[PDB]
Amino acid sequence: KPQEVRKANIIAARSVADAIRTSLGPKGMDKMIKTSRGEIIISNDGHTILKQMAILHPVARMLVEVSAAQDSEAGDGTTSVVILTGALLGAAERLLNKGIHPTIIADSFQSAAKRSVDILLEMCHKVSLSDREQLVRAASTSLSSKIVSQYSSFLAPLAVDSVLKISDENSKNVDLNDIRLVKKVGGTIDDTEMIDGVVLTQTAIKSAGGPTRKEKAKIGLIQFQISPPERAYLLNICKKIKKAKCNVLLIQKSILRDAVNDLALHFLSKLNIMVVKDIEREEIEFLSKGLGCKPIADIELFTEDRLGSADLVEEIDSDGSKIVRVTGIRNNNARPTVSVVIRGANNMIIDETERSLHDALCVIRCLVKERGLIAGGGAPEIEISRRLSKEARSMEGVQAFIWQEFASALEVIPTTLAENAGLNSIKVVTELRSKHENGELNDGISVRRSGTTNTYEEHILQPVLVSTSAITLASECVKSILRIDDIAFSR
Amino acid sequence: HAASQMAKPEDVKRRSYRNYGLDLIRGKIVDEIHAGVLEPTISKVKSLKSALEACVAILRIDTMITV
Repeated sequence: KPQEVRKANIIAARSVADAIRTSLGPKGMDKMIKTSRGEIIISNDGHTILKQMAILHPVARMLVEVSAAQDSEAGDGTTSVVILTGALLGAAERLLNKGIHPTIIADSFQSAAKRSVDILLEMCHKVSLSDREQLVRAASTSLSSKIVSQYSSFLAPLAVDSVLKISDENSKNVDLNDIRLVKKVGGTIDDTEMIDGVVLTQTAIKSAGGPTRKEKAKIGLIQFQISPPERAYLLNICKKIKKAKCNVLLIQKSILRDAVNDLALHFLSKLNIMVVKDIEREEIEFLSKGLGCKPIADIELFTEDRLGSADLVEEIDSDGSKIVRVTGIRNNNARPTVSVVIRGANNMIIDETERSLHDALCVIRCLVKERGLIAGGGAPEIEISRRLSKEARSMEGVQAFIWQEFASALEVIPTTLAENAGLNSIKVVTELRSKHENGELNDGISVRRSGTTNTYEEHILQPVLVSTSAITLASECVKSILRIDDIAFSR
Repeated sequence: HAASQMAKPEDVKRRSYRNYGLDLIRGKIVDEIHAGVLEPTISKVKSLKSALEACVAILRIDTMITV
């Protein structure tokens, strides 16, 4: 019985949505998760909720894929893509109880999304790649929820200008893995160091012998731990690195012992080779990429063509920071590597602060990906509901009735925002619609004002990509869940 | 204590009606300045402020899931 299969798929997914429904907004309710590793966590971060939910229901594991896709697509508001999915499924339950076959339902949601994206493109507040006023404006307002948002004004040009440099004005893609944020203890919140190249988390040789810097430096990556089970063996290993004249050596962090026996470290000193240790796997993917080099796993496979080139290699030790920056790569195959060192007070503060800036970097990427700012506070969801309801009045057939239910589902975002704000749900959405009858972007759910006003005037705007991908990816989930016909085991 | 706010508009009172407190020995209401009971300002400020954070942390928690 496929109706029983679909019933279970809908009920299960609704229960995941009813779990996250309370988390939307700066006033959101917190969820407690008792994990199987024995840690009880409390947080309002939505992806954290679904990541630590440990969903066992095979159908509901698609809802995690929705969250991750929204994060890799826009990287903000990933709470809302689950809530939007939930309402579309709850509305789908009403459609299923009306006797509309899932295929008719899914294709009608497809046509609703096509019109919905166009609606968002209409209300787009125009931006520009040179418009640093609105770029700094919106970015710092996305940092407004952070612990000290007054010091985020100075963190704003860090994110804005660093991305505007890595990204071309006429460009459709920005890589956030090419912008690495590195924390460092000491300094103030407004104090960060943005470097136009790779930054090494370690310094030259630990023991005496560290050259600390190189001119005309060629960077190789030899990752394998060098230690005795010895003199000639341990020495000859690093000798060949001198043979091809490699001046900077990166060594992967080993699970056995320290990078290299002091015999070959002091020999690398005698070879005048700057030795960099304790490099991470992901650091190699970051570091060897921008440098334009190929990493070597072992100590035997050293070659010449994998030599690098660095204009500036020097140790940046500020108040005992001890981090190396390398700039001027000038490699034909490389990309504009950007790396930032985050100064601050406490190690725990700068760790979370770094993550607060990762949120901001996604905001600017969303604006480069697709130009435009959109009203916050769920205002675009009320506006879309009115337009699709207006279009559903002239649309004919069962396709019109499903379009109407889509509009009802669009209220889950402005409703959730109002509920978690503690305002009478019907009072708020009633006022939202009355205001949208006159204005367009002049509306939005305001936490500070406890009412409806212009989030543009409240400095609360969101990238049009966030809303566009939220509706787009949601229609993909609705199709995926409604298309589940049976669940079988494979073995 | 209430009379300290009721008669304040006069700025002239039969008593200040402030700095009265509980006598934990005799079980009477006594003036703490004449009695000698003083507490740090930073202490009562830090207590009341931290008390809100404790209450909010609990009231904010509206869902619990066991894995």
